[PDB]
Amino acid sequence: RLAAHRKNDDNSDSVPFEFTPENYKEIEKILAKYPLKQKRSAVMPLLYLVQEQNNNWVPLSAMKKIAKLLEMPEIDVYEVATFYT
Amino acid sequence: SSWQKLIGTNLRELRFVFCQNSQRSLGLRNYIAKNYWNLKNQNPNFPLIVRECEEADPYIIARYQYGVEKKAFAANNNEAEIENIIKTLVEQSNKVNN
Amino acid sequence: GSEKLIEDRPYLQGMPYFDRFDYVSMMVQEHAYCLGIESLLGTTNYSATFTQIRTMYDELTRI
Amino acid sequence: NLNPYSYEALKENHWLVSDSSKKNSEWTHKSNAEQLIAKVPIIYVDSNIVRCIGGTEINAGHPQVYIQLDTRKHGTPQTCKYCGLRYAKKMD
Amino acid sequence: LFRGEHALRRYPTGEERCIACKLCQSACPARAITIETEPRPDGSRRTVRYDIDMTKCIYCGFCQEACPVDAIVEGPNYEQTAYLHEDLFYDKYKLLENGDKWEPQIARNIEYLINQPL
Amino acid sequence: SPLAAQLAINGNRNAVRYENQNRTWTFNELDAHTNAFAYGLTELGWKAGDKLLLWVEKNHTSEITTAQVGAAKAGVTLVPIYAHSAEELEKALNDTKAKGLLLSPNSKAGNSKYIEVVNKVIPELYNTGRGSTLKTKFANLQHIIHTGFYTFPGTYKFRQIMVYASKNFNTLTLPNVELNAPLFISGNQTYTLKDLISKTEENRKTSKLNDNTPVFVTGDSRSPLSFSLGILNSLLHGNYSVYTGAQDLNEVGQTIRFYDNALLLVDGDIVKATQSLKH
Amino acid sequence: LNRMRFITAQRDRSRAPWQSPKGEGVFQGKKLIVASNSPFIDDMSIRD
Amino acid sequence: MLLPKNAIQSARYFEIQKIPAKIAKTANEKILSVGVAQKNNIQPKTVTAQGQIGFVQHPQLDSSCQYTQFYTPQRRDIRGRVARIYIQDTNHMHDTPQIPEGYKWTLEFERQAQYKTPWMGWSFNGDTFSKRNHYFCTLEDAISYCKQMGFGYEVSFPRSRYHTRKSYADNMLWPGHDNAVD
Amino acid sequence: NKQIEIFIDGKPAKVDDSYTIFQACYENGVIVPRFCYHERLSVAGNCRMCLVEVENVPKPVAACASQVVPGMKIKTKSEKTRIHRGNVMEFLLANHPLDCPICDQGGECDLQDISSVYGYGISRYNEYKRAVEDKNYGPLVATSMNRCIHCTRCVRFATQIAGVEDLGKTGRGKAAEIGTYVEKTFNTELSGNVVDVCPVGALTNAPYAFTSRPWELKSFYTSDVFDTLGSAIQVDTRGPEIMRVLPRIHEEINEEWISDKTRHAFDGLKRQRINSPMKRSKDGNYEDIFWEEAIQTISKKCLNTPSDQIGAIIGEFADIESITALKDFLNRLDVDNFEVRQHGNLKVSPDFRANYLMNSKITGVEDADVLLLVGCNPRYEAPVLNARILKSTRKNLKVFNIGTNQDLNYKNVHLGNSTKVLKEIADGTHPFAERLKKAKLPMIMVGASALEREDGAELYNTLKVISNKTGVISEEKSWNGFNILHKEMGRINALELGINPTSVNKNAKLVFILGADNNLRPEDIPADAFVVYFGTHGDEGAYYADIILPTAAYTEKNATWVNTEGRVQQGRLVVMPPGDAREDWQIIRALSEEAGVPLPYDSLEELRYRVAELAPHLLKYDYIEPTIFGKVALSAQQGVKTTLSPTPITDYIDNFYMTDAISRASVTMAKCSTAFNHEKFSNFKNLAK
Amino acid sequence: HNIRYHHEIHTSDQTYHSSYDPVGETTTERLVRYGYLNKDQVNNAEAVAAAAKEFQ
Ligand code: SF4
Ligand code: SF4
Ligand code: SF4
Ligand code: SF4
Ligand code: FES
Ligand SMILES: [Zn+2]
Repeated sequence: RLAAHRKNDDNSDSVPFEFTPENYKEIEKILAKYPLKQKRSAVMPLLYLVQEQNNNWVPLSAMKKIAKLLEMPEIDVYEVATFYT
Repeated sequence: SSWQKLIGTNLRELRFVFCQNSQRSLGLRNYIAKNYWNLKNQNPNFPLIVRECEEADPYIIARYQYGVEKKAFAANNNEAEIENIIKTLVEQSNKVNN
Repeated sequence: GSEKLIEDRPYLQGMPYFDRFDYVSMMVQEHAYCLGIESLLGTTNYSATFTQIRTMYDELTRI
Repeated sequence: NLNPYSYEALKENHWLVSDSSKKNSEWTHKSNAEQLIAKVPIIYVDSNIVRCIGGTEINAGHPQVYIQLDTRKHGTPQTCKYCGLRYAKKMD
Repeated sequence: LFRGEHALRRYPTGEERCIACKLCQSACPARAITIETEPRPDGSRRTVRYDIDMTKCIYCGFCQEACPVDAIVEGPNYEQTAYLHEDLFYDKYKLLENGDKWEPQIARNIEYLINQPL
Repeated sequence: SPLAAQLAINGNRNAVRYENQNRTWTFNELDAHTNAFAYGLTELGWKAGDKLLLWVEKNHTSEITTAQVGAAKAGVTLVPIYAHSAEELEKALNDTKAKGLLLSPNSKAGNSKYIEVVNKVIPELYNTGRGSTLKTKFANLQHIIHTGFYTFPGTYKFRQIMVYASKNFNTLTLPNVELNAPLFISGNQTYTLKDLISKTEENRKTSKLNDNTPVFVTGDSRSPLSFSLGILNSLLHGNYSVYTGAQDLNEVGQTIRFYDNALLLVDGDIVKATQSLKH
Repeated sequence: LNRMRFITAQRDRSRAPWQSPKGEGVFQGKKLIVASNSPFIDDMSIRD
Repeated sequence: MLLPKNAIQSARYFEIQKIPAKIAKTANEKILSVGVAQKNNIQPKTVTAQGQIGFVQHPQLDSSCQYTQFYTPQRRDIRGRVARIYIQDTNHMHDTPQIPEGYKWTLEFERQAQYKTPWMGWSFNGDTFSKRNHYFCTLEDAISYCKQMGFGYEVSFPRSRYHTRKSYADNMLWPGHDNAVD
Repeated sequence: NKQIEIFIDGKPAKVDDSYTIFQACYENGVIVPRFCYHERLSVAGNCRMCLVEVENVPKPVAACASQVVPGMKIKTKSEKTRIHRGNVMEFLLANHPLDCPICDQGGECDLQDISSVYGYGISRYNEYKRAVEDKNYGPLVATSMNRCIHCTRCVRFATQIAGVEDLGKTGRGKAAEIGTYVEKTFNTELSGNVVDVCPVGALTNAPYAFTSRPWELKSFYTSDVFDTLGSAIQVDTRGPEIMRVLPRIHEEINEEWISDKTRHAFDGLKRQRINSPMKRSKDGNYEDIFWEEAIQTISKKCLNTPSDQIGAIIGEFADIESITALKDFLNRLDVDNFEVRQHGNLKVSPDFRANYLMNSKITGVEDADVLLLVGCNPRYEAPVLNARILKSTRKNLKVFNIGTNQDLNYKNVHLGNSTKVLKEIADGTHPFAERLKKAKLPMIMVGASALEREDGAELYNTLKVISNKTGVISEEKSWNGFNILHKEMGRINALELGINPTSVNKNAKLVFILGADNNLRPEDIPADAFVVYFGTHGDEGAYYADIILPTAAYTEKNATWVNTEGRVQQGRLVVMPPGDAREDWQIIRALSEEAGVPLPYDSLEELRYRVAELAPHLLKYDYIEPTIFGKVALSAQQGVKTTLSPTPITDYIDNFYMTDAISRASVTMAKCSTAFNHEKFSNFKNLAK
Repeated sequence: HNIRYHHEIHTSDQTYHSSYDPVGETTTERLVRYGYLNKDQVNNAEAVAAAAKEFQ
């Protein structure tokens, strides 16, 4: 729906979002699919894991954490999230 | 030598306007390039400005007290001629100041 | 100085200057200006031609 | 209430110092139209997109403009870019 | 269609109809309309000064013809004789008062004119 | 390295989130900040045993944690300053003889600010030359680190002091961290790295703290207990540290509600305490 | 009766004069000590 | 007609291209005569559209100025001014204007005075000349107009945009091997 | 392969094989409508206005995205091309909000320009239009997302030109959001380029919002003085009031982008300015007096005062004319010192232009390969120079720093922040020595504030020894990478004019501030000195002077500035100075005449002749004269002291929005400092880059 | 719904230019003026034929 992050406190930056160790361990195999020079190609698996482990709701804090892991812009992460339904 | 040493006490500024690619300024350019270090060392507090233009007329200006201008043409002047001009301009201060 | 006055203004900006040129006949001058503009534009006022209002206004101005 | 030229005030009124008494604008703009329009209340609209023309018919007011009533924050009204009327969401 | 006294119209709520589009100033054939506009305290696009030099204003109604929000109008007021050439230089407040005095007949004329193509 | 457990474990798990600064710092981020601060201190000639007098005011919680990490990594002594008067600051500096003095410039020192009170104590900073070492009356005072936005005469910025060393062209070598090195001097008590680790472990055993248990430390971060329950435990066990410097109790409660079971290091006049998890 | 205010406002649009001191005041050396009157507040100078 | 056919003499008269050298005629000019000599020796001898360094030629009040039309009994200051000649291209706000700019070199004389008459706060210029800048097809034409009007020239050459390799294939360039890069 | 042959509307044309179809059209003077492709931005098929009908081709091809094929025939004037362009324009105009009367793009909108020229003529989509709310990005970028055509211009410019990563395409379908995902401001020292990059009224200059239309603005091309580069700009004005400023295409200075200060600090002269000379009483009262009385009092005081007790401080707003005028006024009075301050003095002799200016110039950054910065913060100092440095760093550049950790958009290695690293490099036992030796093109850049430190001459000697030893000025390759980042055009002109900054008077009974209002302490001037301030806006010098002589601003005088790369800029006198302010050269000449030593200066031509007698290189406008004595000027010397203190090296700028008198007197700059200072303030290094 | 033909495709903008050399200009004179025949190389049959062929 809204292409811009709605002013909801439930998806605010204060939401605590930390990946599980199993999700952290699962990231080892996903990153090996794409070259180390392009780790942003794992953004789709990262978003899938986030949606799986966050009650089918991707927090903005989770997106920020993914961007920190992926070494890619947070704007790019948000755009990739919104581009897909 | 002694005239180079007395420059700090004779005048207030020494300006060398020349042309980088001119034969008339070739002698002045060579004289400025070769002996720049000696005057810069012996008189470290003396303003010694150097400027170059594509078609400048070579002028060595001695500026004495009260802003007294002593521009002298050095176009097609040999290194000995440049040294003589420097000695003369560094010696006219007493006449110019008084 | 109507010449320079029109020349220093846009095409529509100099429109009423034609009325002041021919004070008694302000419609004929305006019609001439419109026809000249159309000729410069290479077209013709289809609606004005079909409505015959140009002819009626020219006849009224002449009268 | 908040002092003008504050950071919060600049963020709120689009980097402008809003005048509450409206006399400052009534002198600067030489018309009390600011306060006269401020006398209007806030209107709740069901649709997330509204068509505002400042009047009743086409060319009877201002050109039609489409305003998005559904924003990131619920209940945030928007004043018309063509008229002084402001419209807000019906519920949120 | 009588192009009478120049006046500033407004929306029925009384808010200024002028949207500071500069169309009137770019359309005054003699540049007789002068506008000085800055963002309003509320943020509206309104002018701080709106002047019409009747000494240089032809009362042509071109500003009304090209008005974008039906702000500049030509009210039926024709008895605008002025004993002072300085007083003849109408301004924003004067135009607003003139529109306030003759808004009703102006409203009827506007409705009839809009109904012509409607 | 004692602080490299969570760093060598994952390197991507979050270490501390400065709620007062809305900034989240990972373990790698904290390690890099500590390395940059230590390199800046060592390159500035701050050898072992140099004393750093802390005059910042709570709100620079992330700055406090970074400075503590940089001091611990290099091995210098840190003494917090609780000066509320010009005479108090002068006495503290004279007794401490600190090599450096870090102050929040905008922090209020009674009627004046911290920087104003320091300048009243030290007039030589006004006459300090550009790119020149200051010549003050104090015997051992050599560095002034301001946390303000402007550049104060006779002082340097915390950002300008730290230098982020590279992997290839770096030349400054960081001395190895030793456990016995004193790192905290609070309340006239000298705290070593071993003492801090023991205090952290004993408090975790005494407050029923697990490996995955966030600690939300609000208000004052100058307390050694707050340091133990904040960045020290995270460097030990990887717990999520939430810095809430100058944060209201209601806001801290809302933030804890955003969490599930967090130990709330509640701010007070006394050293920061701890409470039960969750609400 | 108030053309002076309008003239001052028009001039202040692009030629607003500098508010110099008027009367007696402190002097820190040759610099007359007077406080600025900018409505905006520098938050970076007063923040924690 | 911005660039005339320089391969033939019909591009412009060589007299129009030449720049008059300043000769000391005032007391101050006689005082700093060596400066005038330097300004004459170092300045470009010819004025062309293909020039690179901006150059100023002082007002030549001589027989060439016979075609001046602004030396009125009540106005004796216009035919002594120096205007600036530059290529005024299109603004950066829009890239495809309705009336494209950059096809005629604009010569503009600086505004003498601009003040607000307080009767209505209305802008007014003390010098009715220089109200609008003029446009010339060729730099030689502008120089001839300035000399005929006896007005000094401050000619500045325009700085255009360099030709750049444009291709959508650059949007997907291959970075390279990771191990080779490291 | 070398010269392909195409037919544009039946006209044979020899073009390059790698150029695009739009490139060939623009080269052949064929104007092709476009809305997304920018020649300095990434090539994309976002717009379809470049879709052109080519002979023997099935569908229209985006000319900006399509290259020239040998033998291709482009019928741009064909009815098929006209129909395709009309269809594209009609599709584009489907959702454009009817906001032309209420949008700043009116009169200069490429949308309306294409609609009137390449459009259909009428609209036929009779349905309610989609709407999206605008964003809030600060007082520099005015957001109108309703007219945002999602042209990706903002995203491309931010990612590729500015280097900041905050713009992207959010959503899909007909509701894609042309803006940031989260609510924040765009503070990247190039916010004025965002408005100039939006093809529609989506991004506009908020300070200039609703100011006027292009139909009422008079634009004059000049050069800036706010930044050391002096990038060319065009100032648009309406009557006595200056409206705004826009960047000018200058590939040799700053391409087509300018900093926010150059964009927004022009308003500082509209308030808090000095319009009349005022006498400051012993009680501090400022009383306006006739310029004759002030000039006579100043001349009488100068005549009575001794020649050894007169000093001055040169202002940043000093041109070559004013500098030469002050120098001559002092020299005629037997004075030989042009400096009154002893703290914060640039330790560079005005002897050599090679050592007094950056020998690598602006294009050197792309030309040089390994760049070593020392005490330079290119982001705050010069957004254009920083952007060029980042563009070079993207391709084949290595960047090292020996100062504080800055937050440049590109990655720059940090060797250190104190003089220890510099000393190690000078000794030659440093890892960076091998990298400098291996560099094909080396360059060293040091800030003027860093060079003005107490160990200023010592640091200069160390840097010169390093450059001679490393090869920054290498005659074998004829490459001179030694560069200096000046911070005052007035100081640069003083260096070029032969006025020694080191000649500082210890005690002076006369203090003249020629527009100087920064880096001034109340104790640096003795209290028993007659003080005058020849300035425009009164912040510090107005308080510190017994007399105030109003002067002309940079736009109020035809001034000569020296861009530190070596460029002569003739900044035109756009508008008259306010009140009764007299020209600085005029004031100096009048004072000299009243002081019994009149200068032979009656006109600007005579002043220029005198300057040519002084310095011939200043007479060639818009030119960088080569220096054939570069290595001699930068030759290593034995016995020169280079002892360096161990204190850290810093960058002078703290708030980019407030650095000068006009900047502090600019309400737009005040709002910029109020909003973006706390947002962009951080004492921790950003490893994320 | 017919917005394709709002703008006129045909306009009365056809222009024609007719150029004629001097009526009294001789064929040899025309060749000399055009440069095909040298000014001095006149009254020679071969040269005149060559110049005429070149002009044609
Ligand atoms: S056309 Fe109407 S709305 Fe636009 S500026 Fe003129 S009076 Fe105002
Ligand atoms: S009625 Fe005509 S002349 Fe008068 S202000 Fe309007 S457009 Fe101008
Ligand atoms: S960008 Fe603004 S001016 Fe341009 S077409 Fe859209 S609404 Fe009209
Ligand atoms: S906001 Fe403007 S610049 Fe950005 S994508 Fe939309 S049209 Fe392009
Ligand atoms: S502008 Fe040419 S393809 Fe988009
Ligand atoms: Zn409306």
